[PDB]
Formats: sequence, C-alpha cells, structure tokens
Amino acid sequence: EIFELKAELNSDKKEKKKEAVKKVIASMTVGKDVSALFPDVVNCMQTDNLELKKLVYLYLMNYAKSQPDMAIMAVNTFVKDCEDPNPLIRALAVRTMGCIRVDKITEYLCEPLRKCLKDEDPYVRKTAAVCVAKLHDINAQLVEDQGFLDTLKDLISDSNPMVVANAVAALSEIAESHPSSNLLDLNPQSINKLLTALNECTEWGQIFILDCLANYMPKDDREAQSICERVTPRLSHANSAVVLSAVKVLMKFMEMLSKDLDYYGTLLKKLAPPLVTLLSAEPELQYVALRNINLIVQKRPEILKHEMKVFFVKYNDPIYVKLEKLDIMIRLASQANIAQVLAELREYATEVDVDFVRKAVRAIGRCAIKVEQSAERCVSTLLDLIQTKVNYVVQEAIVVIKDIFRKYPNKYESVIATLCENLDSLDEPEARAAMIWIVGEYAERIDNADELLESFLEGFHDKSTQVQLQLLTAIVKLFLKKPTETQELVQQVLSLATQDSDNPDLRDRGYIYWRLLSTDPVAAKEVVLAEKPLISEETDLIEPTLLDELICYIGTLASVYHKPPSAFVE
Amino acid sequence: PIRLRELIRTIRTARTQAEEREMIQKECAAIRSSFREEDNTYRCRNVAKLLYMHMLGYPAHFGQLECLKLIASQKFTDKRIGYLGAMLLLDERQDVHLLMTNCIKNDLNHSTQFVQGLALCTLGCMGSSEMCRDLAGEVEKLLKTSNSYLRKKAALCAVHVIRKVPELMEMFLPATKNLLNEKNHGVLHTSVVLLTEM
Amino acid sequence: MIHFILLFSRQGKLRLQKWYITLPDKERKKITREIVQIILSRGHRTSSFVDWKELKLVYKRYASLYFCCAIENQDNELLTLEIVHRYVELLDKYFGNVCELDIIFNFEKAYFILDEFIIGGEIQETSKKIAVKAIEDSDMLQ
Amino acid sequence: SASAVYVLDLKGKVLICRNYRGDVDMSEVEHFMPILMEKEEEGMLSPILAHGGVRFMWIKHNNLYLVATSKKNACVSLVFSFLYKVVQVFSEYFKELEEESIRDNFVIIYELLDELMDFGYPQTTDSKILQEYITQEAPRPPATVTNAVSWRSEGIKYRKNEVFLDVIEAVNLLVSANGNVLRSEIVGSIKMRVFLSGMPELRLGLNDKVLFDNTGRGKSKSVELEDVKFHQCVRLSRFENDRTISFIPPDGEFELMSYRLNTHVKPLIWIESVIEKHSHSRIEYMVKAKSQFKRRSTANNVEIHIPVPNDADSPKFKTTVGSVKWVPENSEIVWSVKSFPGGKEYLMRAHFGLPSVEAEDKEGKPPISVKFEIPYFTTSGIQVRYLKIIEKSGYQALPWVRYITQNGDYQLRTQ
Amino acid sequence: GNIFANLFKGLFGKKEMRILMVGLDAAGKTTILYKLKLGEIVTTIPTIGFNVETVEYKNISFTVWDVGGQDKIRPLWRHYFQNTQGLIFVVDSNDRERVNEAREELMRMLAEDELRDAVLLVFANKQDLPNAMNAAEITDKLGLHSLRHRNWYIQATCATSGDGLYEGLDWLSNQLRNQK
Amino acid sequence: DRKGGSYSQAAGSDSAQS
Amino acid sequence: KGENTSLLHP
Ligand SMILES: Nc1nc2c(ncn2[C@@H]2O[C@H](COP(=O)(O)OP(=O)(O)OP(=O)(O)O)[C@@H](O)[C@H]2O)c(=O)[nH]1
Ligand SMILES: [Mg+2]
Repeated sequence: EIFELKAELNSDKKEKKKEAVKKVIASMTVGKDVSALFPDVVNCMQTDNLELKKLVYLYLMNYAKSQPDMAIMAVNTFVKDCEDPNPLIRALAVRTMGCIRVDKITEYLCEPLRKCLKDEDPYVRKTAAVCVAKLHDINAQLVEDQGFLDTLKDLISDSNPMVVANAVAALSEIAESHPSSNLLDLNPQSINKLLTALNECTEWGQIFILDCLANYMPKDDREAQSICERVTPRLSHANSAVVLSAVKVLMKFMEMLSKDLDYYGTLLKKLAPPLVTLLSAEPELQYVALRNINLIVQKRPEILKHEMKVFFVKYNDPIYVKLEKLDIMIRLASQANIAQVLAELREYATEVDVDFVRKAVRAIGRCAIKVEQSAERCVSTLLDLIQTKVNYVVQEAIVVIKDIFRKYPNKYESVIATLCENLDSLDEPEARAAMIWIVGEYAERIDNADELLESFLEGFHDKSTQVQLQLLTAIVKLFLKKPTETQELVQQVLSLATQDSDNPDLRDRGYIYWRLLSTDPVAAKEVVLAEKPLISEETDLIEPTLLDELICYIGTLASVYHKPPSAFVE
Repeated sequence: PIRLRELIRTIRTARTQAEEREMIQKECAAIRSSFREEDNTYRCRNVAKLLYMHMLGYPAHFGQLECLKLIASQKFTDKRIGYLGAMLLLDERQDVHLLMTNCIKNDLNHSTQFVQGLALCTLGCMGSSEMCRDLAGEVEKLLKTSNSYLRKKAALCAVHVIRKVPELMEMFLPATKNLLNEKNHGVLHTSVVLLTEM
Repeated sequence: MIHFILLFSRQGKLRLQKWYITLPDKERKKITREIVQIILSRGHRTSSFVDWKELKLVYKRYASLYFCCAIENQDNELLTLEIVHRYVELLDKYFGNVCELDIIFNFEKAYFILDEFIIGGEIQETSKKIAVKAIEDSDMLQ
Repeated sequence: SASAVYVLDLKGKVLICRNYRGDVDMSEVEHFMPILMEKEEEGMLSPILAHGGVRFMWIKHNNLYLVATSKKNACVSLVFSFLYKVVQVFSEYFKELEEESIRDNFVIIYELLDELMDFGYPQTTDSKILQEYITQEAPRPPATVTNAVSWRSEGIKYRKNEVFLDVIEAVNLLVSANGNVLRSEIVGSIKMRVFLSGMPELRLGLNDKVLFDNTGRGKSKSVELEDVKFHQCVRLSRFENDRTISFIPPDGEFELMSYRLNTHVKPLIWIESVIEKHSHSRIEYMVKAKSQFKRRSTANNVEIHIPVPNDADSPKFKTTVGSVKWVPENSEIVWSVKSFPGGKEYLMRAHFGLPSVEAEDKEGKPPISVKFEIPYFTTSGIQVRYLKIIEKSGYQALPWVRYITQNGDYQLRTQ
Repeated sequence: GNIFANLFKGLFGKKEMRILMVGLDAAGKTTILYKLKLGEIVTTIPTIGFNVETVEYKNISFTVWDVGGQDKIRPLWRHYFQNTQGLIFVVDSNDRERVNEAREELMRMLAEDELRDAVLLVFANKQDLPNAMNAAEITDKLGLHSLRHRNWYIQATCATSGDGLYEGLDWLSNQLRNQK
Repeated sequence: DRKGGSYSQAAGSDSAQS
Repeated sequence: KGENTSLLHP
C-alpha cells in the first residue's frame, strides 16, 4: 500500500507517476493522512507536464503546516518556476508560494514576488497582487520591509482592469488589518480613474471597485453628485452583490448629498426598483436582502414607503425569509396599508408553524401598538383568533390583548366581557399572567371578577413567582375597587402570600400590601389604584450612531446580524 | 398486495428524505385505497406495510378501524396482524381501545392456545383503567387453570391489572393461594413476581 | 419492569421498539430521539448504564445495531443485561445467524418473539428452549 | 472574504474542500453537521451558520451543501455570489449535480477551484472563458480574461450567423382566499442563444415606454418595465444615457435582459373552486377554471395543481376537459390539460373518501397552483423593434426570437 | 373490455350485499344475530365491543356487524358508517323510559350526510310480552314516516320463536336487489 | 416548429426613428 | 456493510 505508492512515486516512468499522484490526491480527498509521504513526493516535483505539477503544489499547500520542516526543499523549485515563459505556470507558482503557511519560507519568496509585481502578463500581475496580500496577512512586517505598498498603489493607476481590481482588493484587505496609519486613500482623481475602469471591470472586479468608495468621505455636493451619477448605472447589474454594493455606496454618499437638490429625489426614486428586483432573488439571498432593507429602512424609510405588496411572504418561501418578511412589513406598516397588513396577518394565522404563528402574532401586536387608527380592527382580529380555539393562537391573542390594554385601555372595556369566558384553563405563564393583569386592571366591566380569581387561587403558592405576583396585584386591585365582595379574598391572599409564601420579592409585596390595607384602605385607592403615566414603548429603531456605522458596513456579516463589526469578530 | 420484503427493499432504495417521504405517501395511498375497499385476502401485506410506515415515522391514524376489524377476524395471520397493530399503534390515549374489550372477551374463551395467549398479551401490553375493570373477571378464571404455558400469561395479566387498578388486588388473593409448588421455572417466576407486586 | 425496549442501528435508524408505558406519540418520538442522541453521543466506556429521566437506560449493542432498555430504579442493573443477552441468543437461535438485514425484513417474527418472551415489561419465560418451542408451535399453526 | 470553500454531502461527509485563506482549521467542518441538525430541529436552521468565531455560510445544492467557512467580517453577499458562480460553472461543465461527479471529476474540479478564487477573492467566473484554460480531457490563458471583454472570446467563426432569442414570460399571481389578487408581478426574461462569427456588438431595440416617451412616441403600445436588469455584456452607461442597449452577445445561451414590472390586468385564468368537505364523511371539489386569456392563444400543458386531502382515499373525479390525476407523493389533484384554447371553461366535481378517525395534527392549506404555459402570447405587450448586429468584417445576420408565456408564481390561496 | 365472467357469475348468483346491527343494549340484537346465523337462542354477556357475522341466504352473503348500545359506545357507530351499505335498527318496546333515548339515538344516526343510501330497517324486538306495542304505534311514536328520502320497513320478530325473520329478509332482499 | 411559440426574425433598428 | 454480521457470532 504505502510502500507500493512510494515505489511508484519514486519511479522513472511518468505514466506511473501520474497515477501515483492521482491516487495520493484521492486518498487525501477521501480522508487519508498522507502527510507522512510529503518528503517522498518532494523529489517528483520538477516535471514538464503541468497535470502533475498542480497536484504536487496542491499537496504541498495542504501539507505545508503539517510538515514545515520538510517544506524547506521547495524554495528552489518555486524560484525556478517563477520564471517560466508560460503565464499559467507562473501564476500557479505565485499562488502556491503565498499559500504555503511556513514562517521560514516567505522570507525567501520576496524576490519572486517583486519580480512578478511588474509582470507584463495580466494573469501574472493578478497572481502577484494576490500573493502580496497573502504575504501581508501572513507577515505584515515582511511586506512592509519589502516595500510592496508603493508597487500596489501604482497597480491601480495602470492598465489591465482585472489586475487593477485585484490590486485594489488586496490593498483594501491590507488596510482592513492595518491600524489606519498611512492610509491608502486617494484624491478625487484616483476615484475618477477607478470609476473609469468600473464600466470595464468584471462581476468580481465590480465589487472590488465599488468597495473602495465605501471608505472615502465626500466633502462637496458636486463630487457627491458625480459619484451618484456614476453609481447610478450600477443598479442595472445582473449580479445581486453588484446591485447591493451600488445601493450601499449610494446610501453612504447620500450622507453628504443635499435633500434640497433634485439629485436626492432621483436617487430615492431609482432605489425602490432596485430593492424590488433584489427582493426577487434566490431564497438564500432573500435573507441578505431583507437584512439590508431593514438596515436601510431605519435610515431612509421614505424610499420604500409605497412598497408593500412585495413584502408579502410567498407560499414556498423559506422560514428564514418568512420571518424577515414579517419584520419588513412591521417596519413598513402604515395606516394606508393597515387593511392589507391585517389581511396578510390573518392569512398567516392559518398555517402550522408554531414559531411562524408566534411571529405573526407579535407582528400584529406591534402593528396595532404603532398605529392607533387600526386598534378596533386589531381587537376584532384578536377576538376572532381567540374564538378560533387554537392553543398557541389563544396564548398569542391573550398576550396581544394584555399588551394593548396597558397601551390603549381607554376603549378596551368592550372586549372584557368576551375575554371573561375565553378558556382560562390555559397554563401558559405568558398568557395566564396577562389575563390576571387584565382582570385586575379591568375589573369593572366584569361582575364575576371575584369568581374568576377563585379558580386561579387554588395553586397560587405553587404556580409561579410572576403569576403569583400578578394574582396578588389583581386581588389587591379588586379589594381596593370592590371590597364588599372581596373582603375575605384579600385576607386569604395575604395569609397565603405572607404566611405560606417563601418568595422574597413575593413575601415583601404581600407584607407591603397587608401594611397598606391595615394602615389606610382609603389611601390605597390613590396609592395602588392610581393612574399610571403613558407607557414608553420600546423603539425598534437602532441608535443613530450605530446606523451610521452600519450604513458603511453593508452586505457584510455585521449587517445580517445587525451588530457592530467589532462585537462579532474574533 | 405488495409483500413486506418488496416494501422494505423499496424503502431501503430511497436515499433522500423527500424521496423517502414521497415513496411512503405513494404506498400509503394504495394502502388506504385497499382498506377503503374492505380488502380481506391480502390485508396482511397492507397491515405490515402500514406498520412499517408508522415505525418509519409516517402517520397511521386512518389505520385504526382496520386493526379492530382484523382483531375480530378468523384467519390466524389476520388475527396476528391485528394484535400486532393493536399493540403498536393502540394505547390508552387512543380512545379506540374501548371497542377492543368485546374482541378480547370473545377471544378470551377461544379454544386455541395461541389466540387466547395473543389476546392476553395484547391486553397486558395495552391495559387501560377501564378495560381491566371489565376484564378482571375473565383474568381470574384463567388464573386458576393448570395450563403451564397459560399460568405465566395469567400472572402477567393479573400483575398488569393490579398496576393499572390497585383496588382490584383484593380479587387476586384467593387465586394465588397455594401456588409455590409449581415445577415450571416460568410459572414459579411469575408467581414470585405477582407476590412481590402484591 | 422494562418501561421500554428499542432496537436502533448505529446510524440512528431504529429496527425495533417496544414501550410498556402509555405516552403521547409526539412525546414518544421526542424520548426516542433523545435516547438515540444520548446513546449515539456516548463512549465505549460509559458502563452501558444511563440514568435518563430517573430511568436506568441500559445500552448494550453486540453489533452495529445496539439495544436499549428502560428499567425503573427498583431492581438490579445486571438483570437487564442478562435478559438482553438471553433475548439476543434466543433470537439468533430462532433465526439462525441473525444479521441486520433479517431484522428489518423479519421484524414481525422478532416482535412475536418479544411478545412471547417479555410481556408488560416483565419476563414471561426464564428458559430459552421452551420459548423457542412455543414460538415454533405458534408459527406452525399457519 | 471566504476562508475555505468546501463541499459536503447528504451524510455530512466533505466531498471536496478548498482552503482560501487558511485562517480556520479544517476540523471545524465536523461541528457543521451537528450545528445544522440542531438549527433545523429547533427552527433556527439558516444558510449562514456560526461555529464560535467561524461562520459557515453556504447554500444547499442539488446533492450537497456548498458551505464556506469564514472568520472575519467578510461580505456574505460576495460569498453567495461566488457560490452561485461556482454552481453555474459546475452545471456548465457537469450536466448533473450529484455525488457521482464529485468523486469522478476531482482532477478538473481541483484545478477549477484553484483557478477560480485565490485568497478568497475570485478572479474568473465565465464557464465559456474558463473552458479554454482548464479541461478534464495546458496552453497560455486566453487574452479575453486579460482584456476588458471577458464574456466574448475573439476569433470565433461559424458557417452561419443565427441568433435565437426567447421572450419568456413569468405570470406570477398571488390570489388571496377572499378571491382577490394581492401580488401580481410579471417578470420578463429575454434569453438569447448567440451563435455568430467574430465579436458582434448587438444593439437591442424594443418599444419601451421610457424610450417611446423620450423619442416622442409615447402613444402606442409600450412595455412599462418597473425594473430592467441588463446582463454583464450590457453596458450600464449606454442604458443610463439614452436607454441604449449596446453590448456584445456571448457565444451560446445567456441572459441578456430581464424586465420586471407589476401587472394590473385580469388573470388569464379564472379558477372557481369549491370545497364541500363533509365532517369525516365525504368531500366535494366544485372546481371551475375559466380562461380569461385571448381566444387565439392556446395554453400548452395546463397543470392546475389542486391540493386534495392528505388522507383522502378512494377518490372519484367528475371533470369536463383535461386529465385529472391524484399523486399520493404530492397529495394533490393534478389538473393536467394538454391544450387549453383561450376562453375555455373547464368544470370539475371532486368526490373522495375520508377516514372516520380524525387527523392527529393540522396540515395547513396549500395553495392551488396553475402550470399554464401558452407560447406565442405577450401579455405585457412588449415587442422587439430592432437588433443592431454590427461586425468589423461585415456580415448579414439572421436574428431570431420567440415569445413564450408560462405561469410563474401563479398560486391561488385556498379557503 | 369483456364482462363474460361477470355474466357467468351472475347467472348462478354473484351479489352478496351487506347489513348493519345497531340498537340499544339488551335489545335482542345478539340473540337475533345468533338466530339468523345459527338458529338458536344463545345467552351472552352484554356486548362491550361489537359482533361481526355473515348470513348466507338467497345466494346473498348478508354480513351483519352488531353494535352495542352502551353509553360509551353510542358515539362509536360512526366508525361503521364507512363502507356500509345496509343498516338495521332494533327497537326496544319493553323499555318505555328507553324508547325516547332510542328514538333520539336513531335521529342522531340519521342526521349524517355520509349514511344516506342506507335504507331504514326497523325490527320489532322483544315481541313476546303483552306490553309490546304493534307495528304501527312504535312507528307513529318514532315518526318513521317523516324520514324524507328514507325507505323504512317495520317488522315484528319474536326472539324466542323467530317468526317474521323470513319476511324481513325477503323485504330487505327486495329493497336491495331490483332485479328478477 | 417548436413548443412555446414559433421563432420569429427580429429587425435591425427603429427604421421609423432614423 | 457491517449489517450482515451476526449479532453475537455464535
Ligand atoms: N327471555 C327473553 N329475553 C329477551 C327476548 N328478547 C330480548 N331479550 C333480552 O335481550 C337481551 C339480548 O341480549 P343479546 O341478544 O345477547 O345482545 P344484545 O341484544 O345486543 O344486548 P347487549 O349485549 O346488552 O348489547 C337478552 O339478555 C334478554 O334478556 C326474548 O324474546 N325472550
Ligand atoms: Mg349483543
């Protein structure tokens, strides 16, 4: 096996050497630890056929960190191959040299990189540009000593737009790890030159050319207007990332644009069709598009204000896309499309996804809280859902009703009778507590509030801390409001929560309630049953400082998670 | 009437989860069509395929009445298939085991030692709080018999009934008295287990 | 008494299952998945005993396919292993060099043998030849 | 900024891996399968995974998921675009996407992976251009990659100059259960199979609404495409200046332009379906399909998928025209119609059995989907006006184009 | 297609038909089924489950599925409504207090949209005591004539004797079979 | 012929627009 | 394979 393979690889016949190389590649791909034979394959490296040279280079790259000591026998071969007339061989050698993760090998590779930096072949130039970035990532000090920054800077100002884009990408990668000292930023002439090659750059080069403008900060409207005019054609790119990159560049440039001029209006009008087109991409890109829309929605919501139909989740849409569709609809929800939003939510409540149902209920509640003009419609929909006899739907409706009552309970007394008998046997802590709180605060439209609380007092000492606290608060409120029918109920609650209640917070609350009852029951009406101020809703809009930073970081990992780039990298 | 081996080979030939689900649905459509026709000749193959699909993770709710019908059947293979289906897809929470009490009572007095044993095993495996209430009288009748192969089954059924109905242990005291002289190891083990449970 | 007995393969596929506790179908599936994950996520020196949900879940696989049991905390643990070994030997004797292929195809015979051997989580016959003779007599009835 | 591009299998085995940056250990792929299983089993499964400080963002292919590990704050959109380009290249090179070719085409697969991306930054993605430098059955790289034109190889000569176009229409209609259409979007698709000699510069011309308004002829039938996306060959500057679509078509079939605009017209097919499902006893399917399209057009291969009960068995079909078949694998009534003349009306009366025992869990309401495909029908009214084929040598081109209308996202919500 | 085999089978008798056995407990259903199948008055314990048997008469295999009248088994009659072609109702004229319950159960069973082709088959059971009513008083009390699109037939059978079974079988055969 | 509509020849440019 | 092997190999 191993001995036979070594003998075949140590033969003078190329027909057996190629088969041995193929078998070694298959074993490594099949999951065989062939790193022990690295020195044996070192001899069979300088071959005229390019088919075996690529396999040897790949094996060395995959077996470079494993046997760094045995890799010292390849510098001469790389140096010899870095001068072959064929551009493909030189490019392969340059790619393999930078892929070798050897600390003692990159030192001697500086000369080949310098020689290939000024290569006439555009493929050789691209390979050298990639190898320079790889070496800088491996060793920044070696790259700085070699003086490759000056050569990289001149790459952008030369011919071969593919090579220029590769050099720009390498410079951006180097500056990304750089401490911002001695930045590679360029004046407006460099930006114009890069834009000149943007129309001739490839799909991959287009992203590299557009990423450079993401760091530049415009200072004048004329420069910003020219940049916007040049990036306008980028919205008609078939590549989804190119369109996203153009949109991000336009958003970044809009921070210096003036809304008084008509350029801002044209940019806003030309961006909605791009968002609509991006919303029809692959399901994998659907999540990225939704994240980008949510990030840009909080900044300029007037662009996609009239775009509501495209936010509807499709039947075959993925779960990750369905969840983002609800968030997009909630962020773009308005009274103009309130009926459409309610209809979409009603249809989303007939599915089978428990997580999807909970998300739909939360979105409906958020839409009802945000806009008070559709409060009656939301209440009617919640009542219909509660009558639908769905356990998860019932819990979601109970939570939504409890949230709405604390927000807009002035005209919420017309639904207390319907919720008085709505299957209170549900044991969900998020629903039972909400129902208890609603009964305690809304103990005026129901004449059987005391009777309902009797069923919930059977296991108050062993139900839950939050549930017990809510029940105690409801009992105290009922006693303060109507103490004739709840005189003994308050005493029983105090006895159960003060004598048999071992909860520290619950025991303290019970003791405080007992002291208030025994001190001044009249004062408890103005102390306990007081008019609370308006509840401050938790705003879903991000902080303006984070939005500005998130605006520049568009299409990256920090945008999908909606977190700062330094709060997620390791 | 596809054979169980053919269905197993077809299932093993499925690689993708979606492909396996599609094949299972295609087989279940034919199974439901055969059941709706009141098939009685090759019902064993359909029952085996349905049991395999249920064990493979497919629903078998519609295949409840067919098992009840096969339990009260006369074919030995059909009776065995019905007993297996009742043991597998039948439980206390099913709510369809109430009708199985009549079938168990009918098969409890069967002269065949295998049908009665199969019914007793099914009752022990799927004992209910109400089935044991209406089956306690028949269990005690078989507990006083001298059938060595049936003594262990009767002891197991009594133990299951006592576990399901602890208040019915009073009816087993006069039946297990003077039962420590059994020569058979299984009968002695069953008697010891019943005494320990009591 | 054995709460449940499950025959599952190393890949996770279950070739046999017999639970003596009336549980919901979704609950039973979740319990089976958890047991498979625990057994599949255990080493070869775990003692073949697991206390899952206060149940002495014993795992003892003599081949690629393993075996599982659910014994309450009221009896010895070695008794379950002895019973499992006896059941495996009886199945091999009845089948004749029992392999994984015959288990999937001959699941009905294995279920019948288990029913004739263990009923309600407890054993039905201590001997190994009497059970084989009874199974053969039952099968010969047609 | 992908660190390593790897290809897994349905059993979690990595069929092929290609490290790009090397900042992530190769042993992290083992936890990808358990992480994916946990995410799927808890509803948190997403194409972008995260193994601690390393993110595994990948999409699911026909047979394997192309998961690419990354560590820095790399562009997820760039990774997705690279994965899509790799999938397209594999489809162009390999006719099938399965495990049979991964273990059989490794010699060319490794070379393609090495040449496509270096250090996580792809440089070449054209399958036609890449086919001249990497073959499975090597000369210097072609000048097309180095030159600006990376989508049209020079020196191509053919006996004839014939280009076949395809105006493919996608009718997407989202009809709610109330009977009203919510989302009605029609996306145009102009796909051309360019086969000419040399490097012609195609100058496509149509009766665009914007172009007609600019020229002053905004009174005839003009297509008002909300979104018009040109291909890589289409010059963005020319389209931005005066709506001039000037580009060099590639050698073969490719997507040049893709119109996309909303539609405010009535549906070409009106489906009136009823569900007289008795409580565990029987069910009725009073489905009536009315063709609102033009009578001169025929919908070839009409496939109206009607979701029948999942547990329905012993069904009887009472229809008028077309073959109706129930597929147990799909669990729906396939209203298959070979040819549907415009204005035709098909009435169906379903009747299937139902078990007495109710289902343990709900199954939802799948939407009814129609698969009508009527060629030679242009609902949007957009007609090609001209196609300026200009070559330096000088030749008489014979361009061709066809209009095909099919049903896209034409799903009808159930009641 | 060829139907020569079907014609040959029908020349000597091919139709079998089906039947159902429903009614209240202790209504003579088990005894009636035993008399129809065997011909003897067999005493059995109350039907906890159900009894399935077949009767061969006039070249037709009349399969009968007895259903008990237990309170917990009253709503279980819907299981036999699938693939059911016949239905026979046994009344209990000896239970005045249970007559209303039996009528309500019959009305509830007749209020199913799936069991519509099953003609009515009323059997006057317990026709041995002087307190039993005639074949019209029970029908008038139950309002069998008010069953629109339902073919009901009242027949009185004595469990101890067995008289009237032949007439009921002939009526059922005439209602099911519409040939010579 | 061909399913989906027979192929039709296209013009060269807008002859009516000069 | 590993499945055709006997459970106990006896
Ligand atoms: N002596 C006598 N008893 C009758 C007569 N007709 C009905 N019965 C009573 O009706 C009962 C009939 O029981 P079965 O025939 O065994 O079965 P069933 O009619 O379905 O009654 P259940 O088993 O309780 O559902 C008998 O127990 C008798 O007490 C009759 O003509 N003479
Ligand atoms: Mg009876």
